[PDB]
Amino acid sequence: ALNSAVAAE
Amino acid sequence: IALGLGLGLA
Amino acid sequence: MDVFAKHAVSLESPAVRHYEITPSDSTDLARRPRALRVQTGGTLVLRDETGITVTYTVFAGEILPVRPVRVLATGTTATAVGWE
Amino acid sequence: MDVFAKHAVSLESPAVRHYEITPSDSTDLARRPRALRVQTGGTLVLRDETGITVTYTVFAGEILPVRPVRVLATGTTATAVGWE
Amino acid sequence: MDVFAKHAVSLESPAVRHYEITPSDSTDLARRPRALRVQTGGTLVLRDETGITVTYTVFAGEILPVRPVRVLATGTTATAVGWE
Amino acid sequence: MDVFAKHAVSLESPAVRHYEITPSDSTDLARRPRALRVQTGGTLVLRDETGITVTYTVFAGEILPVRPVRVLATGTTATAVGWE
Amino acid sequence: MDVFAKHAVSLESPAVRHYEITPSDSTDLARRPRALRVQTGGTLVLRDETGITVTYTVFAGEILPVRPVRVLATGTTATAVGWE
Amino acid sequence: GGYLVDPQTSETIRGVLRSTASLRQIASVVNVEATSFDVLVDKTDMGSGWASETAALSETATPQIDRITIPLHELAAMPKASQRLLDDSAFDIETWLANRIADKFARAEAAAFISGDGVDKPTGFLTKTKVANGAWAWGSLGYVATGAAGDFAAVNASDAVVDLVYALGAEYRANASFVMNSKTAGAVRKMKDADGRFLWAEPARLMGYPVLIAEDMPDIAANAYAIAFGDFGNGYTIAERPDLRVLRDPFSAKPHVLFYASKRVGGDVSDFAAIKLLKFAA
Amino acid sequence: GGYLVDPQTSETIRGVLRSTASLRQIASVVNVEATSFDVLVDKTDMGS
Amino acid sequence: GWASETAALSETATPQIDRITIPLHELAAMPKASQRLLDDSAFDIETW
Amino acid sequence: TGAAGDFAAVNASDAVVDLVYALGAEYRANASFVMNSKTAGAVRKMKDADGRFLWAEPARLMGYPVLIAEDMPDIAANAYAIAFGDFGNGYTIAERPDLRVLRDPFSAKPHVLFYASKRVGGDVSDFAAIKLLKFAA
Amino acid sequence: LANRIADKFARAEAAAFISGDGVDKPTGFLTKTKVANGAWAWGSLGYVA
Repeated sequence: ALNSAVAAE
Repeated sequence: IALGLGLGLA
Repeated sequence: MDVFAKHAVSLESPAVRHYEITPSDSTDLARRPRALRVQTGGTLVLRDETGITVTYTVFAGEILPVRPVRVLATGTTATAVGWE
Repeated sequence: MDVFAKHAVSLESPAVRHYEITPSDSTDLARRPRALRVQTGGTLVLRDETGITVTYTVFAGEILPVRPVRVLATGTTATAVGWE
Repeated sequence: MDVFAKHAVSLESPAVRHYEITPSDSTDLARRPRALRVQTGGTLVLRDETGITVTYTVFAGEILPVRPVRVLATGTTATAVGWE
Repeated sequence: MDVFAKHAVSLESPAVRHYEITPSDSTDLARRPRALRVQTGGTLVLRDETGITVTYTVFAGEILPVRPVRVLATGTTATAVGWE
Repeated sequence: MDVFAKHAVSLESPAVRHYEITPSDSTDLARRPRALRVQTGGTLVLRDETGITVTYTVFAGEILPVRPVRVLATGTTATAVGWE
Repeated sequence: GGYLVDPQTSETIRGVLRSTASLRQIASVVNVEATSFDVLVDKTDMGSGWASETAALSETATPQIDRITIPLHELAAMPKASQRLLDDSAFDIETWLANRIADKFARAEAAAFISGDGVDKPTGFLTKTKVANGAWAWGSLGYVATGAAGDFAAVNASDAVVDLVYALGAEYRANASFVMNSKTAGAVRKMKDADGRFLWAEPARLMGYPVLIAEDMPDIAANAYAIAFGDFGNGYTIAERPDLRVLRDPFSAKPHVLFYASKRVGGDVSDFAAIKLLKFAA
Repeated sequence: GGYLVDPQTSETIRGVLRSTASLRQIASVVNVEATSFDVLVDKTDMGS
Repeated sequence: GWASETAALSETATPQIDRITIPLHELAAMPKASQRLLDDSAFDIETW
Repeated sequence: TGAAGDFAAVNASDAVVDLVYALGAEYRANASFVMNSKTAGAVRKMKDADGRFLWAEPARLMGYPVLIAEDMPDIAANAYAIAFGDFGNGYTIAERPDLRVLRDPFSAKPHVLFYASKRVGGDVSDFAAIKLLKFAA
Repeated sequence: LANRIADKFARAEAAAFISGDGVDKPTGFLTKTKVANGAWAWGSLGYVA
């Protein structure tokens, strides 16, 4: 549940 | 140790 | 103080009570022992509950795990103390 | 009076009934014993239920916890009494 | 590192703790032992919880599986170490 | 006729089957024995399942409750018969 | 091939693994043994988990079912091999 | 052609299923919307006389009262979820975090009910000035020792447990339970008799009493208290607010959301006679 | 501002919980509004 | 956090996400039956 | 387990009891052993020193179900012949719950040549919910 | 007080039901002249050793 840019998050 | 007849350790 | 109280005393367990046996020859033992600690060496005779009785050429410090009903006096030259 | 009556007699338990063995050499024992109290020293031969039979160089007061089917008479120089 | 930890120590089990016994004569043992490893040969006397006490003509390396309450000093010529 | 049939043969129980051992020194025993009845006195070597193998200065009638995988022939001067 | 595999190895059971002991004096044993097969005769000292440590006047082929934590080197004149 | 596949996704974003055994399912939970809960116990009892016909009764003693204060601390997490994610992420992230935050709170306060000190967290029953049982006072938890320093006793193992049970009083044993961790129930299950068959014959009960497998009691150390046993329904009181106040703040970090969730929970022992412990010292 | 909080007391005053195993639940309770009660047992039996 | 009363609560962690793909393969069987059997063999061989 | 072939010689039944308690009290809520036939037999043949069996229809072991899956490896050098875990969360099966069959009277002409192919797939989803029991050391 | 007295009475009368003597309190079943079982009369309670 963070930035939708980095896939791991 | 005790009074058995059994070829055991103890 | 015994830490091994509340443990059941089985047949394989060590000797709790002892009593010297006299070879009555005509009456059975008061309690039949689990084993016989032999006091002095010799020959002594032992009877089952089946009557089969034989002679044992026992030795002095020998401790023999036989459980006899009657210890006779005819061939008995060895004094013992019964363990139970 | 036995306080250890109502206890089950196991294989590890002391000897309840005894009987002297004769080396028949052609028939099995009437009862196979739990152990052999040796009467006099010598060599005696013992057979399993598998036929493997060997010779034991036993000693006089020796008590050996082997459970044989047949005690032969060919190599037997030592008399014993079976425990059970 | 003991692999036989978590096993219950029974009466038939090997000796876990040992302590040398002194024949007090007038007081009981602090712990009653499962067996007596005899140190030196002689005669020593042992008492049950029933008072029956007898004399044992014990030998040096002999280890006798009797479980006594009190070891008296009158007839005791043999030092022992109790096993438990 | 065995009255102790239907009893399970445990490790502590008396010897049911016996077989003389030969010190192969390169192969394991066909059956690993519960104990070793020593036939003649000497030194003999015994191996665990862990490889630790040591030499035992055994005596003639000695019966030693060790359960070996392999009996080697290098230091073996004592013949034995395995009990099981 | 062991027919007594799948049996649990208890304290009363025969020796599965053996290892010769060296009297370190200052460190405990790597494994505490169920018994001590004595190699050569002498006196050797043994310590419990309670510190009580005494001296045993042991004999050569003697096998003593005591379960020690530490074997010291001060009074030790007898080499042993621990059984487990 | 492989571009026309569109792998299907899950329905709900799953997660590692961590332990929820929290001591909250056996303790006394009391919902209070205040700053402290003041439970009132009666550390003593009354007196009776067996009067005669002409006795001219005198005064009988009256129970004296003790007050315990539950300070009701709070527990807060603030996960910062991006705003571009919350609207582009067909799952429901708002209710996932709230479901996941309440999971972390029920798992963080679970450790505080056991080994939590007093500073801004519930005082666990393990930090309550343990006294050797038999010399038991009211302001202390009574423990029984096993014997050897590390493990159970060397000779009469499982007797430090069977007397731990019968040292607790007939009335609290009616509904009591052991409390251990996963590694101690294993160390108990491995206890075996002189033969090798272990001597203890979905609650994973022991000796007939339930066992709450916590994950926060100390291991079997030199002098640790790895096994507790008692009626935590009367021995431990939890005060809390039974909700989860989530304040989403799209303001501080502007292109994000910054959920601020916080629950308030507290608790101390209410009945020092209703929880018995097991020390491994001697 | 810490004077403005007023801790919340419990609903009922709890107490140390003592053994109620009383032998009253395994015996024969007989409500009697008198000075005494006389059970009449038969210490023997008849003969056939 | 176990937030205090006056602490200025800062950022806390966030669980990370892993996606696992299940390629969903297929499993094929092709038995061959004679048309003469399917007409003469009263057991429904089609459904068997 | 200890020994390289079978259970520990000194103390067996502990490589099983610590396999159970190596999962976590949440996955043990509904977990089950998975063995083949001749392994549950080797576990049931386990007897203590006296000769009685230590583990006294679903073949439940230590209070937990047992799934007799014929495809696990047997007891061997380094085999993981016993797996224990909560597969409800650990292993996800993705499938189509129907079998599509295509009877084909054309390819082999005097025959009919059925052709049936369901689609299924799946691997583990929660690595924390499956623990194994290696038999090596 | 009534809930606390009704408790102490249930706990004070339970003590008299076992070891309480005759004076102004129920006679417990222990104060009834126990006799060895086998020599069992009616005015007594049998016991085994």
